[PDB]
Amino acid sequence: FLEPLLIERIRSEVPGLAIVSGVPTLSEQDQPAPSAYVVYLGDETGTGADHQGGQRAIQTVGQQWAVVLVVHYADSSNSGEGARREAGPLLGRLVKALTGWAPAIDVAPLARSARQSPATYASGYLYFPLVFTARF
Amino acid sequence: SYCTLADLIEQYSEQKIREVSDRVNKPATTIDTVIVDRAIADADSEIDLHLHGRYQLPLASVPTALKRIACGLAYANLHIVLKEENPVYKTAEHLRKLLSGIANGKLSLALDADGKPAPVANTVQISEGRNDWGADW
Amino acid sequence: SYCTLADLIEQYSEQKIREVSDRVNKPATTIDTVIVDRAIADADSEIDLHLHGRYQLPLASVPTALKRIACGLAYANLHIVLKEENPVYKTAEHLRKLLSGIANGKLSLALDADGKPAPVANTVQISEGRNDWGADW
Amino acid sequence: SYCTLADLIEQYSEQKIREVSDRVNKPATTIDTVIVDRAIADADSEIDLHLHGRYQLPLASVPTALKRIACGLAYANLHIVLKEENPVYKTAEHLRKLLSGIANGKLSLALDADGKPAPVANTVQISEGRNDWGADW
Amino acid sequence: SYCTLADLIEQYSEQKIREVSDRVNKPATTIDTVIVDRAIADADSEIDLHLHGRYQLPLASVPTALKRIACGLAYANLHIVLKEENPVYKTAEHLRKLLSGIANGKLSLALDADGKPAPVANTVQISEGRNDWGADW
Repeated sequence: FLEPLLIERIRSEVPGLAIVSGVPTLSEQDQPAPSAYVVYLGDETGTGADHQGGQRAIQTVGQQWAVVLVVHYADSSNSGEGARREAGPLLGRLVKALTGWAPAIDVAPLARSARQSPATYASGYLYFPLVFTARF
Repeated sequence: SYCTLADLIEQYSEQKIREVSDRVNKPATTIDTVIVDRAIADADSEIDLHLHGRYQLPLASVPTALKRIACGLAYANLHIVLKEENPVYKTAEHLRKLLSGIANGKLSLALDADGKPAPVANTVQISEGRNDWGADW
Repeated sequence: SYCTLADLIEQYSEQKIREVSDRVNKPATTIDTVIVDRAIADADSEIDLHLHGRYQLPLASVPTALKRIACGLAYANLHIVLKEENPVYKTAEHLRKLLSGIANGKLSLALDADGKPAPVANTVQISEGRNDWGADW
Repeated sequence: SYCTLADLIEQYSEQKIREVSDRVNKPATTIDTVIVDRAIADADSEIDLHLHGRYQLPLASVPTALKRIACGLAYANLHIVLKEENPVYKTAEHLRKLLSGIANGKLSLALDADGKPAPVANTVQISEGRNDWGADW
Repeated sequence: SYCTLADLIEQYSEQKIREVSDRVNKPATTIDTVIVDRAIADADSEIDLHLHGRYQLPLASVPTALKRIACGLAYANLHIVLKEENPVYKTAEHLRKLLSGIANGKLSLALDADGKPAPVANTVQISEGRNDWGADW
């Protein structure tokens, strides 16, 4: 219950052309700019372990959080050259800022996943079903 | 030049002008004067297109409504991609509606600072008037 | 100057004017007088655009309805981004409808404090009237 | 002054007037007389806008229907933000419809207490009437 | 040549022109001058189609509105596939609407730099005028 203090800098208006898009199916044909395009998948819950405490019946609630990549630059049905090759550094930047960059945390792990996040394509332009953990 | 960079900054804040004008630095750092000048020139050209049939082109003074219209159109022109539901597009459409109303003689071009604008002589023309036998002979 | 900063504060409370006028401090602390002045000037320019064909431009007095209209338009102008369904936009549209009704001669410009406004001489014009042989000769 | 603070309290209860008038204290404690006065003045200005073409402006008496209309418009003006589906907005629209009907000569302005209002002399005007040879010479 | 490569770069940034003009290298590296020239020529041809009936074809000067229209049409032409809801398509449609309004005599072609354009002599034609017996004989 303290993430906003760092979320403020986590979010930095990634797209320069998209304005008031309310970003978080994709168009892939008329998007003004390659915005972050965050997505939500689900949640993780469990008890009977170190997560659960005493009063208030709360536990360390597992949280899910994913993103969608929209570049379509150098990849317009030609080949996957420049779609993720350029994203690599961008993917690292996104995964390091939006996740893994947490405030002073005691019971808020803010789990981050640098690797082991497979993504498969479809629709003929670009799909990226990212899989990351939040834990908070 | 119905509007200037100062007018754009005042109407839309310097941050937004910097964001929509700096295209080479990410994040933006400075306002590109050339891009702003071109956008303002395009807005002025559209306004002149709308106002050529009722007033003189090289206006010696800028009416305030003209300043607001020019600022809005210039800001709308600074967007490389502008969708239909973008509120800036709606503001541009409203300003264009105001311009069309002015052109069709439903709205008057207001005072500049204290004096009236300069309407063209389109309505003045009459043949000449032949009225001999009526000159107190 | 059909409305002032005092009128805006009274109509919309000082907090809202501070929030929509202070663009450099987050959270807002003071009301920017220059921005408010420009918004009021733009509202006055639009109102003059609507009223130029029926009354004199440099009005010596401000009718109360004119004050309300100017305050509403000025507040609507203080929003950098204004969507269609924003209630402030709807209020601005209603005020513009009132202005258009006034321009089309369906509504009259009310009293300022005790006296009437000053209509223009547009309707007065007639040729002159030649009626010799009818002057009690 | 077609309505007063007493009329607003009586029509909408003192609690609601306090809630919509006190903007600086949360929860509200007192009714701000200045804000209520401005709202009533704005309602009166709109009503005069609607009634200027058929009656004299400085009415010496307030018809009861005028009191109800003024109270409704004043209450609607005390809302900083008013959406379209708010019932108060609908009541204001109905009252404006009544005013427009009065202006267009479909409704008559009722009795004030016992006597009629004072219509303007707009319909009275006729040239003068030249009827010599018909004066019992 | 109502617009040039410099105008396209200034209006849409060099990156976008490079992306939509370089078809052989992925990712794009350089702007193809031939493709841009053909797109600009096509835009000019469409504009001439719209303007042939009111002005001379080989214009000696380019009005600013004409520059904006040409830039927009040229950018729209650089897209091999352009869908209906693409905002660039909407901008092209708006510019075509402006051109049609100019052709139908609802908008005037503005100043080029300081002087007027050159309208055609279509309206000038009259028979000749036979008015013997009226030459002060």
